Amino acid sequence: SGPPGPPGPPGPPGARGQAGVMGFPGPPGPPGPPGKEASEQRIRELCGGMISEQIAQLAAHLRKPL
Amino acid sequence: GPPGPPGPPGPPGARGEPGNIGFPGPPGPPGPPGRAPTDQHIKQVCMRVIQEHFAEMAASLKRP
Amino acid sequence: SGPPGPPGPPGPPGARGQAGVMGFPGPPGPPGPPGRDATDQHIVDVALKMLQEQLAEVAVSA
Repeated sequence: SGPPGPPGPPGPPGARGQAGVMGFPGPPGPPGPPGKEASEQRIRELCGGMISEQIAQLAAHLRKPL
Repeated sequence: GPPGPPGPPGPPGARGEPGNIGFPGPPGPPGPPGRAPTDQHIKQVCMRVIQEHFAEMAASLKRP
Repeated sequence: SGPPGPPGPPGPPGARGQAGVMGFPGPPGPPGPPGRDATDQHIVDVALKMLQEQLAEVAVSA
């Protein structure tokens, strides 16, 4: 002579979902800048004497007498 | 006769959903600069130009 | 009285669990490609000019 007791209390909340996966890599960076050009003055300083010697040697050669 | 005791607690709920994907990463850094000419390279190009126009130099330097 | 009743039925299941945490931030992208090298043309430009100048200077002495 006993009635079954009431249903029990609500169970515990479920386990947390698994952590999300890492995001995709970002896009490639931009192209680097183009290479810097030597100044006219730098080129003139580096090549002035060379051009002069060559012209000198050639003028001399073309005036030779045999 | 007295009533029985309340039942046991219910089962643990359902495991939640997976979390979302993380943010995308930042853009990479810029590439390295192009190379500038070295002094020696500059000299080498000038000598090439001289040789490539030697003919024009001779025609200009020709005597009567 | 008499005998007590059996234990009642189980309770209902608890709520669903919270959703997982958001993932880690993605890594930086890779470096961009290198910039283009300075071409030789800007050197040729000046060499040709110098060559012209000095040929003229020479010719001037007539």
